[PDB]
Amino acid sequence: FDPTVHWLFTTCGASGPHGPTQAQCNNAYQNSNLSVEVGSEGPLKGIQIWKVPATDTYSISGYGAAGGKGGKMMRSHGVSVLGIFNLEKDDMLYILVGQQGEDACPSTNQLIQKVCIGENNVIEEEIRVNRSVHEWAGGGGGGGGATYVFKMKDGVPVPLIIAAGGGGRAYGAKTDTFHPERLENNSSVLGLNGNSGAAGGGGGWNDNTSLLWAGKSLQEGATGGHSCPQAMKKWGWETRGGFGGGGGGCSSGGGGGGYIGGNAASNNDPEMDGEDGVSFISPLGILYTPALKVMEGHGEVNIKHYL
Amino acid sequence: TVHWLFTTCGASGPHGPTQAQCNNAYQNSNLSVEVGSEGPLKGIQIWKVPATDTYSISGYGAAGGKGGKNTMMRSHGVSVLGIFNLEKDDMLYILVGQQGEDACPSTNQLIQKVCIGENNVIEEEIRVNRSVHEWAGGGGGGGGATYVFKMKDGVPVPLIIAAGGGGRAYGAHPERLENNSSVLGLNGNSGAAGGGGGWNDNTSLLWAGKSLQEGATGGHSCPQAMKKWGWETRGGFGGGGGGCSSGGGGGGYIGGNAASNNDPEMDGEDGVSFISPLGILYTPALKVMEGHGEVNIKHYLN
Repeated sequence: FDPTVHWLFTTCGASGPHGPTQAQCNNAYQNSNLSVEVGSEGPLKGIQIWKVPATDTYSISGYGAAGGKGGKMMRSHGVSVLGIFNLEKDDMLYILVGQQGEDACPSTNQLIQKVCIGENNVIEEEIRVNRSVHEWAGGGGGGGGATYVFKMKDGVPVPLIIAAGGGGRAYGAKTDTFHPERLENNSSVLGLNGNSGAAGGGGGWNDNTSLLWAGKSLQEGATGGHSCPQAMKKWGWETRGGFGGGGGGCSSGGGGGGYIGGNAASNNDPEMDGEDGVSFISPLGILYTPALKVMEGHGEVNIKHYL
Repeated sequence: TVHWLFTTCGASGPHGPTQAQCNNAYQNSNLSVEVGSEGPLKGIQIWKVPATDTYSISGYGAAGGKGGKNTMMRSHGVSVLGIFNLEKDDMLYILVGQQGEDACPSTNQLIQKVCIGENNVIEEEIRVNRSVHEWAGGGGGGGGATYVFKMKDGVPVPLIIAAGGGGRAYGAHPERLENNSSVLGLNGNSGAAGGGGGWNDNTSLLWAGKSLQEGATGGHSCPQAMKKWGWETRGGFGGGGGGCSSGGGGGGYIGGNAASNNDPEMDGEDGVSFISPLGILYTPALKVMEGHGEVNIKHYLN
């Protein structure tokens, strides 16, 4: 007679810059007590819509996704945030589970794969002569998507919890930089995308995204960024950001998704990782944890309430 | 995915757990500790580092006690998360802060009528006398801080200290973080309620929270509250100050101040937290913890 009722939301087996379909989630959640509606078009595509079963107090935990690895270190992991919220029966919650940023290696392109296995030194040769990489661009990991849980109020999205994604590692990342994690709780702070340079910044909560390599913001559908033009033209080395706003890689790493997306570097410096995104807890809820790093590649959401 | 979660082992109040309490609490877990049985290390959990690695050490201090109105939420303890390089077989010393005691409810029928609002003896004293001297009590105790430290050449060296919350006054602030050990980790001011204990001080007053190096016992309540009607509201283990009508201060690296007089509207202040320059601060200190404290240690993840 355990009174705990628990729902675990996953990516439904989806990966990469785009979220799951209704069919994928039905298969993933078959025979469980979890049923979602997955939008098919517009900015709600791949977002899982869940009907609150009873007026009660719920705990809502989110884990963002990890960033991708570079062509040469530990990936930057997503973070988790948990909050307590009072919901009313028949309320609709909107859940976006972040997906991992793409890794640079391995590759089905034989030339790129020789870079990956350490037999092709063309990038190291270019680096010996330049501050950035300009010709042989690529090899930075994509940013991870953030995980978002939100509701509608009078037709307006209201964020409840956002757990940021990790930034992608640069091609030639060799040390960790130990930048502190940020957690926001003031809805008057602008929830915008991070800086894009050669790699894409992470997507925020509500922005206008125009660049192909930038991660899109949540209210635009949170698609992961493409890679920089030169990586594509030279050898097709594309390292996309993850669904949930991850920025695409160049030789530098893409930014992670969040309430505010992580910044990417201004130039294509092969030692510059993307920054992790910024997490968020609504003042409507009670914060129960700081934003803590979590091991797994893709994100997840855990919801619970007690009979 | 492995981690080590230290709790109060089921202990509450001004005194830390026994070895038997931690053995019971940690049974069937991956955690084994030695708990001091006497001296300034009593109630402090000693843990051997299993492997040379970089670790994250997350400390959470305990919340303060409530006062005479349960609508007034308690002041939550502070979280402090750091990254540290540890060597196999190093010994860490872990004091998990305990919640400050609540004034209410009470087993005493007279005190319980005050708690429910059916006895106005304190309110009448406040009107007639403009201050509480006779019917003292009703303020919550301060919460204990959580302390993680090591010994170096026989001297304690602080790594992470996560402050406790001040107690609410009978008739009822940003997180502060220090990282320079030349700013001395002293107790907070005691008035009628006790100040929180700090890292290293000499505690004289019965109602003051003790400093960490004195054993971190929670303060007694103010003597008049004990004498008049036995309204004892003690600080939590980890340096919480005892309550009077005002609230006790929370433990910390520097203890939280209590008010100068027995003002029934004055909460105790939270303690000051600390992180050593031996570590890296992972995220800003943030008040989060509504009950007892805790410590979570795990292998570092980038």
